[PDB]
Amino acid sequence: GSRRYDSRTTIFSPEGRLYQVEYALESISHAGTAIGIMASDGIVLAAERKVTSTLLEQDTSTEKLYKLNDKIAVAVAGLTADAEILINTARIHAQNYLKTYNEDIPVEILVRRLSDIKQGYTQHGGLRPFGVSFIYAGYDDRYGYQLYTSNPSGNYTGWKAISVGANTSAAQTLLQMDYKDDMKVDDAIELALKTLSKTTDSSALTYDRLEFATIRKGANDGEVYQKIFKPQEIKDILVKTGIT
Amino acid sequence: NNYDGDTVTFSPTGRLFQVEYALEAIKQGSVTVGLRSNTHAVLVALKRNADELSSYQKKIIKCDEHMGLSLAGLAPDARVLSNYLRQQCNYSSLVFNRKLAVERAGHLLCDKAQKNTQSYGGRPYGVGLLIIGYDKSGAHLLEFQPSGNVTELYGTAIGARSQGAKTYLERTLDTFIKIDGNPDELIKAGVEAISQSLRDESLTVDNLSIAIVGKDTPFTIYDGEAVAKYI
Amino acid sequence: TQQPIVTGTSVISMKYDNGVIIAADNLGSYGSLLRFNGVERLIPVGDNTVVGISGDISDMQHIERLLKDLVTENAYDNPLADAEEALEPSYIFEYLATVMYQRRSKMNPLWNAIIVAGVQSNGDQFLRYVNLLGVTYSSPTLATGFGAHMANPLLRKVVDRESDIPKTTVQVAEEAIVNAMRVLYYRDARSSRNFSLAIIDKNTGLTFKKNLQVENMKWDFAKDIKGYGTQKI
Amino acid sequence: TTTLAFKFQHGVIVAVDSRATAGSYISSLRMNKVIEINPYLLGTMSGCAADCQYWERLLAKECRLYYLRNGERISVSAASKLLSNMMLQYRGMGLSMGSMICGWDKKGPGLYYVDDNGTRLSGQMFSTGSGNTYAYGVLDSNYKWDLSVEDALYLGKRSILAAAHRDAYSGGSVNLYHVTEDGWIYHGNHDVGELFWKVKEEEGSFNNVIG
Amino acid sequence: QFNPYGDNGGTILGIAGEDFAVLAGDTRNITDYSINSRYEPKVFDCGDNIVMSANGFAADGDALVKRFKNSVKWYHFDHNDKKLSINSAARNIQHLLYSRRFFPYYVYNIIAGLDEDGKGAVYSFDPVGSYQREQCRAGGAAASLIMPFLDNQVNFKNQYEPGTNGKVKKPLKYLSVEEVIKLVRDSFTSATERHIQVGDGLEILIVTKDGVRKEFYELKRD
Amino acid sequence: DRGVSTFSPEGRLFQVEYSLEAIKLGSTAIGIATKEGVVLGVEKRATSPLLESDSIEKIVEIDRHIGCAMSGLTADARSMIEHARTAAVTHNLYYDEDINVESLTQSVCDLALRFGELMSRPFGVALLIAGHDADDGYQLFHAEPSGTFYRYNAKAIGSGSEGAQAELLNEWHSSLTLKEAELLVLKILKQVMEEKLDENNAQLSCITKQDGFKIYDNEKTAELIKELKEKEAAE
Amino acid sequence: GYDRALSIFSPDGHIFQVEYALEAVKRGTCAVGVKGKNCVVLGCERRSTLKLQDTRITPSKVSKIDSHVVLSFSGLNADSRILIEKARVEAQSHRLTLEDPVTVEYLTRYVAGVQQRYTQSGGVRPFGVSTLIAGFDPRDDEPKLYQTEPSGIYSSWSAQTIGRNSKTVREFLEKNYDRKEPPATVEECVKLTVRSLLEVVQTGAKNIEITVVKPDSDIVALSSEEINQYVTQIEQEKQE
Amino acid sequence: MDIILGIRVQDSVILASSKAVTRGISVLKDSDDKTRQLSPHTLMSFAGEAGDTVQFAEYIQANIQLYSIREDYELSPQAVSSFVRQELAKSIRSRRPYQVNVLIGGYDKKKNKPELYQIDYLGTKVELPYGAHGYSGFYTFSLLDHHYRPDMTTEEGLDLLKLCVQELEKRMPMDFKGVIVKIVDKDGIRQVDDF
Ligand SMILES: *[C@@]([C])([C][O])[C@](*)(=O)[C]([C]C1=[C][C]=[C][C]=[C]1)[N]C(=O)[C]([C]C1=[C][N]C2=C1[C]=[C][C]=[C]2)[N]C(=O)[C]([C])[N]C(=O)C1=C([C])C2=C([C]1)[C]=[C][C]=[C]2
Ligand SMILES: [Mg+2]
Repeated sequence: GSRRYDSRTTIFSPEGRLYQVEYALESISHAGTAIGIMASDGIVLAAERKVTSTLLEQDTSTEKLYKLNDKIAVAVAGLTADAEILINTARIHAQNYLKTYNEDIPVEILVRRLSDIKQGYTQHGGLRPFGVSFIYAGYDDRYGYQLYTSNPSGNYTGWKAISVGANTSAAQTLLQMDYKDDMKVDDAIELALKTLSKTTDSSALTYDRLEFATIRKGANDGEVYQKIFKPQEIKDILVKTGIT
Repeated sequence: NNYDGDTVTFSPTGRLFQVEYALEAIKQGSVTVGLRSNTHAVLVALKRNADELSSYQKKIIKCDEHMGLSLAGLAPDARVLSNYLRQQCNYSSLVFNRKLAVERAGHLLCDKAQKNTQSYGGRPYGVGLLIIGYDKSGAHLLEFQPSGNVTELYGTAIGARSQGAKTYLERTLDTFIKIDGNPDELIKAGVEAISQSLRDESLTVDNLSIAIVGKDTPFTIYDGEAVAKYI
Repeated sequence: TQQPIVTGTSVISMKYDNGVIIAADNLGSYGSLLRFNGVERLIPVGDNTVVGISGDISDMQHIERLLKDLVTENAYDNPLADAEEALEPSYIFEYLATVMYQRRSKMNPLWNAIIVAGVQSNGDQFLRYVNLLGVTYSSPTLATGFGAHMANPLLRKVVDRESDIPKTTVQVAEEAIVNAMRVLYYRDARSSRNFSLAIIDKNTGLTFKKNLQVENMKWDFAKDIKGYGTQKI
Repeated sequence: TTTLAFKFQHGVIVAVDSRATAGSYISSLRMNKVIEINPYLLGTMSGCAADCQYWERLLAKECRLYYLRNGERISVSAASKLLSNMMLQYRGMGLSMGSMICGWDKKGPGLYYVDDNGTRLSGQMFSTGSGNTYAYGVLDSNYKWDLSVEDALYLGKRSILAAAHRDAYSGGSVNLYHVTEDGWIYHGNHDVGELFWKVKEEEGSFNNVIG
Repeated sequence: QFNPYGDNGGTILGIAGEDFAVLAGDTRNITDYSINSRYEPKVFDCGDNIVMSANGFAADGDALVKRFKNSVKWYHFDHNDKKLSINSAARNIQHLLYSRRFFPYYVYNIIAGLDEDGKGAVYSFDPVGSYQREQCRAGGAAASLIMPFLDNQVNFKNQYEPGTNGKVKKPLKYLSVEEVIKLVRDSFTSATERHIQVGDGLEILIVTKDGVRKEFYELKRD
Repeated sequence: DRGVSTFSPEGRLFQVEYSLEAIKLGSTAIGIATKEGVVLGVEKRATSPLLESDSIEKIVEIDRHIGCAMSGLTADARSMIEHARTAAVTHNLYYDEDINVESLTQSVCDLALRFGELMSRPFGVALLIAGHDADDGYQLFHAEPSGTFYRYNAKAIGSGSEGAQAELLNEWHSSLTLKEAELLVLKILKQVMEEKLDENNAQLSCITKQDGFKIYDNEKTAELIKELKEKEAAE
Repeated sequence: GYDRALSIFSPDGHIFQVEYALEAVKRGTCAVGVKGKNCVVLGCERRSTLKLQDTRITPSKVSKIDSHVVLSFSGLNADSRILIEKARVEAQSHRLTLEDPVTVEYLTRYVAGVQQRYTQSGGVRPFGVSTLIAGFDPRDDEPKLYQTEPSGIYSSWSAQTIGRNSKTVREFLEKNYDRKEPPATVEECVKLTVRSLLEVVQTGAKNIEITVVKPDSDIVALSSEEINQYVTQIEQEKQE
Repeated sequence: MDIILGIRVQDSVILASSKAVTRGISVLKDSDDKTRQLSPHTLMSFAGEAGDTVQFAEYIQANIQLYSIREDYELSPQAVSSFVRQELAKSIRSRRPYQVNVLIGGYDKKKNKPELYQIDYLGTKVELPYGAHGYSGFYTFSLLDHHYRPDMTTEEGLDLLKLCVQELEKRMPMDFKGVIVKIVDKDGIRQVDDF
C-alpha cells in the first residue's frame, strides 16, 4: 500500500535527534543573515536579501521583515512561502487575543503559540516541518522590549542580541564582542549593519541588498512606533554609519 | 518472498502468501474432527494445554440452540468469528422468527473473511472452523478456511496430524452416515476418528472435548467426566 | 409524521379447519372521493401466504415492493428456495412487524393496518395482525378498520373460540366472509361493491379470486319509507 | 415524599418516608428512598423514582472506581459534585431528582443537597419532597448541635411523622439511618399507622385527632 | 399528529410465596371499545426459572420481553452458562428501561421467580425503570381494584384478632400455592365484573424449584 | 517497511511474538492457586537505592474479589487495569453481583488484538489475574498480548520464568495451604532474583473469599521471609 | 488522518523509538531533585554555550503546574511545553470536578499516562522528555518527588537526577544522601543540590538554577547571588 | 438567585450579595455565598437561573486560574471582564444559553485603581461606580445617585451600602435573608463578617 512511500518525517534518529528538524536547520543556514539587537530605548531588526537583481522592484518587495501587529515584528530566515503561512496565523492569533481580553497580546504568548505550531509538525501528522527561523522583535508593558527566536524544532529562547540564517557563528561572535547592556538604538543600528558588512558573502553591502526596521519608544510620549525602512532611508543610514 | 509483505499483493504465480501463512497457523493448531449422520452432527476436539499446571484451551463454541463450531488456530479470531455468527443467528431469529440455515451461515463467514484478504491495512483470519448444525434441511457439517473457502462435508478434520482422521472418515463414510437415531455410536465414530491423529499422547478426561446437535437435541458441549464414558 | 392521503378500507379474515380466508375491496379513496376503483390490496407472497393491507396506498405499494424484494433475496444462494427454505407466513409477518415498529419508533410510520394470512410448513394456520404502531395480535377472526366493528361480530358467531376452528368448513367460512363484505358495503361510506378474496388451504393450496361483487342485496323496503317522522306522502 | 437529613455532634441523621404515588393512587406502601452507596455514604431520593435510582446507583459506580484508583474513600463534597455534574449533562431534558448526599469523611460529617437543576448546597439540615415544610417546622424548633444519638433519631423520626400526617403524598413507613465515623447504621422500618398512635399517647401531641 | 403510543388494556398480578411465586394476567387484548383477541398471551417464560409480563402498550411490551430474553441468552454466552439470578435480571431490566428515558417503553413490568435462597420473589417496575422487590403487586388497567384486596387478604391489613378490639393484629401466616391461586382467581373474577378491559381468559404461571407450570381459567367474555 | 498486523511464514503475528520478548525482559511475577486462596508475588527490582521501593506498584487491585500482578513494560498495564476495573464495576452496576474471574480476564484479553493501522501496537506486558467467585472458586489466569489466556494452578512470568515454572512443576500439589503457598512464592522468587530477597525488593499479596484481595505489609512479609530461612536451615 | 505506527516492537523485544527518545533526554541539560525533611529542592543546569541571552524572558527550566506542584525536565524543550500545558489543564480540571487540588502522585500518573499514550498511538512519536515532578499534597507536610520517562513508567525518589552526565551526579547522590537522616533544613537541602550539580556543571555562575518548594504552596526561586554564596562556601570547605 | 450589589469607592470595590436560596416554597439555605475569587485581586458575584450560576462562575474561575499559572501573572480586571463578556455573548446564541448575570469587582495593581464591571447574561458590559442586577437597582440607584462620591472611603461605602440594604428590606416583597459583603482592594479580598 501507501506505507512504501512514507518518508516518516516525525521520528528520532538512533542518537535522539529529529532528522527533518536538523535538515531544515541546514536549509536555513544557507538563507540570508538576519540580525536582531535589543537596546534600552528600542529594538533593531536588520536582514540581508539574497543575491538580488537590478530588475527587482525593491520598494514594493518584502522577503525578510514582516509586521505581526503594531507592537510586534519578525525577521525571517528560510523558505519565504513557509514563513507567510505562519505569519498569517500569528496575525490572527494576535487579533483573537485582542478581541478576547481587549488588550494587545504579550510578546511571549504570541511567540509560544507559533513555536507550538512548529512543534506539532515534528511530533505528529507525518508532514515536513516549516523550514523557517524567526527573530521576534516586540514590546509590551510587562517586560518592555523583547527579542526572541524560534526554529523548526519549535524551541524558542530570549535574547539581548541574536542572528539567524547564514554565518550565525561568525555573526554571534562579533555581536558578543561589541554589545553592551547600556547600549542605545542608534548604537545598535550601527552594530547590526557593521556585523552584516563583515559576515556577508557579497562583495560589498549596499542599500538594495538590505531590509531594515526599528521598534522605538521614540514616538510622541508613552507609546511605541514601528519603522520599516524605505530603500532611500537604508541608503542614508549606510552613509551615516560610514559603510558606503 | 517480495510479495508476502501484505494481503493486498499477488505473487507472480497468482498466490496470496499472507493468506497461505494464515492457513499455516491452522496446521500448527490442535486437531479437531467433524462428522454427521442424517439425524445428528458431532464435533470432537483434542484440547491443548500449556503445561501440567495449566488448563486445557477450549476448542468448541456455541453459536445458537441449533448451531456451533470447533476451532483450530488463533483462538481470539475464532471468538470474533463466532461472535459474528451469534449475532447473525440472532438477527435471523429476532427479525424473521427464523433459525439461520447452516449453509447461509457458511456464506456469511466466507464473505466476512474475504473482505480481510482484499483490503490494505488489515489481515486474514488465522483460524479454521468446523461448523455443525441442524436446520430445516436436516443435519449439516461445514469446513471454514480463512481464505474464504467454505465447504459442506459428510465428515472432516483440521489441525495438526488431521490427515489421519480424514483418511479414516473417508473409509468409514458409508458406515457413520447411516448411524441414525443413535448419538452415542456417532460420537464413538468421531472419537475413533480423532484417535488416528494422536501420537505419544492419548485421550484423557480433561483432554477430550465433544459436542453434538440433532433432531431433538440442542447444541450441547461435553467436557470433564461427561466424556469419560467415551474414553 | 404524516397524514394518509389515498386510502384503503377494511381487510377481513378468519381461520377454518384446513386453512385461512382473507378478503378486501378494490377501492382507493381520496378522502370522501372514491378516486381509484381497480386497486388490489391482497398481495400474495409465494403459494402459502397472502398479505392484506389497509390504510395509506403509497405506503402499501412500498410494502408490496419490500415483499417482492424479500422473495428475491431469499432465493439467493438457496437451493431449497422452493421447498424447505421457502418463505413462511411467520417469517413474512415478523419482518413486517419489525419494520412497522422501527418506523413508529422513528416517528415516521407506515400508515397501515396489515393482516398476514397463510399456512405454515407443518399445516398449521397462520393469522396475525400488525399496524402503524407495531401492535400485534392473533385471533381466529381478524379485521381492520370498520371490519373490526362490523365483520368480527359476524365472523365470531361462526368461530367464537379456538375449538370451533376444526368444526368450520371452507364453504361455511367463505359464506361468512362474503356476507360480511356485503354488510360493510351497506354501512361503510368508504367501501366498494368490487372486492378480492383469497383462500390458503393446506391441501388445495392458494386460490386467489378477483373481480368478485356484492350480490343478493336488500333495497326493496326503501320504497315504503317516507319522510323523517310525520310525512305520509 | 418527605425526606430529611441533619448534621449534629454525633454525626448525621437521615430519615425518609416510604410512600409512592401515581396521581392520587398510592402505588407503593413501602419504597426504599435511601441508597447505600458505601459503608460511609448515603443518598436520599425525592422526585422521579427511576431518575433517583438510576443516577445514584451510577454515582456509586463512580464513587467505587474512585476508591480503586486512589486507594481511598471519596469525600462527600466530591461525591455530591460528581452527581451535580451528571445532572448538568441532561440540562433541561426533564429529569426530576432531589437528593441529599450524607456521609462521614476526613473533614468530619458531611451533608450536601443536590437537585436536577445542578444545584449543590452544603449545610447542616435539609429536607426535600412534597412534605418538607411540615418536617422543617419540627426540625427548626427542636434542633440542637448538642443532641444525643437517641434524641436525634427521634427528632428525624418525629419530623417525618409530622409530614406523613398532613401531606397526602407522604406516609407508609419511616426508614431511619445514623451515620458515624465507623460508617452508617440502619435504625429500622417504622410503620406510620402504629407510630402515630404511639407518639400521640406518649407525647400528648395530635390532640385534635381522636383515638 | 402521529401518536406513537397506544393502550392495549389488560391486567397482571404477581404474588410471592414462601418457596414459590405466581405471575398471572388476563388474555384479552383491546383498543378503545373493541376486542382484538380473546387469547393473546401476556406472561412469558424467559428462561432461568424467570417469568415476565410487560403490561400496557403491547408493542413496547413485546419489544422489552424480546430484549430481556435476548439479554438472558447473551448472559449465558458471556459468563459461562451461569444462571441469571432474579435480582440480577431485575437490575438488568432497569437499564433496558432507562435506555429509553426520553422515549419510554409504555409498560408496567413485573417479573417473578425464586431468589438465591430458594424463596419466592416478585420484582415490579415503572415505565422509566424504578424497581423494587415486593411480596404482592397488581399492574395494569384494574390494578387499583385488585391491590387493596391483596393488602387485606394477603398482608391482613386492618385485620385484628377478635376480643382484643384493635390491640392485637392478625398474625402474618404464610400462604400455600393453592391458597394464592384462589386469591388470584377471585381477584380477576372481581376485576372482570367491574372493568370492561378485563375478561375472556386468565393465564397463571407458577414458579417453583421444579420449574415453571401453567394454569388457564376462563373469564367472562362480555 | 512492513505491516503491523503481518503474519510470518510460520503462521505467527510478528508483533505479538516480539512483544513476548519484551515480557521476558520484565521483572519476575509468580502466582500460586490453592483451595484456601490464591497468592500473588512480584520482584520489584529498583534501578537505584534512592528510588523509594514502596512506590513500585506491580501488584494491583481490580475488584474486592480480583487481584492482578504484572511483568514487562509495566506502563502499558495502566490502561488494561483501568479497563478491568471499569468492566468489573460496570457489571456490578448492570447485574447487581460480582463478575466472574474468567469473564473479567476475557474482557481484558479482548483489548489485546485491537491493534493495526485502535492502538498502534500490542501491549508489551503480561498479567497474572487471580481471584475468586462462587461458580468456579479460586482461580489464576495468565493474560498475554496475543489475546490468549490460560488458567493455571501455578504460573511464573518474567525473566526467571522457565526456571521458576520448572520449580513450580515439582512443588505444587492440590492440598497446599495458604501459608505453604506464601513461603513457596518467596522461595522461588529468592532463587531467580539477582539481588538478595527482602521485604523491600519483593512484595506478596493474596485473595481469599472472606477478606478479599490484600497486599501484604513489609512487616508481615519480613516475618514470612524469616520463617522461610529457618525452615530451610532445619534440614 | 496519518495513522502510521511509528513506535513498534523489534525482533529482540525493544521499542526503538521509545529508546531513542531516552537518547534525546541524555542530550538534555542536567536536572536534579532532592527532598529534605520539610522541603523539596529542584536544581537545573543551564548550558553556558548560549550567552547574550535575556534571562528575564527566556523560558525557565522549572514550571509551576499548580500553586503547590512544580515540574522540571530534561530533553527536548518544545516537547516539554506540551506536557506542561496538558498537566496545567488537568490540574484545573481536577479542582473543578473533585473540589480538591491534585496530589503530586496523581499529577505524575497523568503526565506519565500522556507519555505512555504516545508510545502506542498511530501517527505520533514519543515525547523526548523525562520529568521530575515535586510538591506537597494539600494539607500534608510530607515531601513528594516523582520521576517520569518517555516509556510512561513513573516512580517516587528520595533523590534523583536526569539529563546529561546524570550518571555522575546520581553516583554523588547515592553516597552522600542518607535515608535515615535526610537534609533537615532548607540550607542543607539546597547545599546538597548545588554540590551535586557542581560535579557536572563547569562554572558555578549563571549555570545553576535552584527552586525551593515548601509546604502549603510556598514556592520560591533563588537568585544568582544567593546561589553564588552556596558555590563559594562549598569550594572553601573543599580546599582542605 | 436575586440581589447582588456593587460599589466602587476611592481605593476599593465592595460587593454585597444575598444569602437566600429557595427551592419550591421553602428557603433551603440562608447563608449562601454567591461569589467566586477569580484571582487574588478580582472577585465575581453572580445571580441567575439555578445551577447555571455556579457552573458558569466555576468555569470562569478555572480559566483565569489556568491563565495565572501559565503566565505567572494576574490579568487586569478589564481583561477578565472582557473574557467573561465574550463567554456570555458566545453563550446567548447557543442551543441552551447560560442565564447568569455577574458583577466583577477588581483592584488593578498596575493603575492602582478599583474597578467595577456589570455584565448581564446577554453579554452587555458596562464599567460603573455602582451597579446592580435585576430589580435591585430600582430600589437602590436613587440612594446611590444622591449619596455617592468618587472620593468616598471604604467605611463610607459600607454605610451607604447599609442604607441600600435597609431600603431593599423595607420595600421589596422578597425576603433575601440579608447579604454577605466582601471588599476588594490593593491587599486582596476580605469578607466583612459583621453586617
Ligand atoms: C413523594 C411520594 C412524591 O409524591 C416522593 O417524592 C417519592 C420519592 C420516591 C423516590 C424513590 C422511590 C419511590 C418514591 N416520589 C414518587 O413517588 C414519585 C413522584 C412522581 C410521580 N410522578 C412524578 C413524580 C415526580 C416527578 C415527576 C413525575 N412517583 C413516581 O416516580 C411514580 C411515577 N412511580 C410510581 O408510581 C411507581 C413506582 C416508583 C413503582 C411503581 C409505581 C410500581 C412498581 C415499582 C415502582
Ligand atoms: Mg369485563
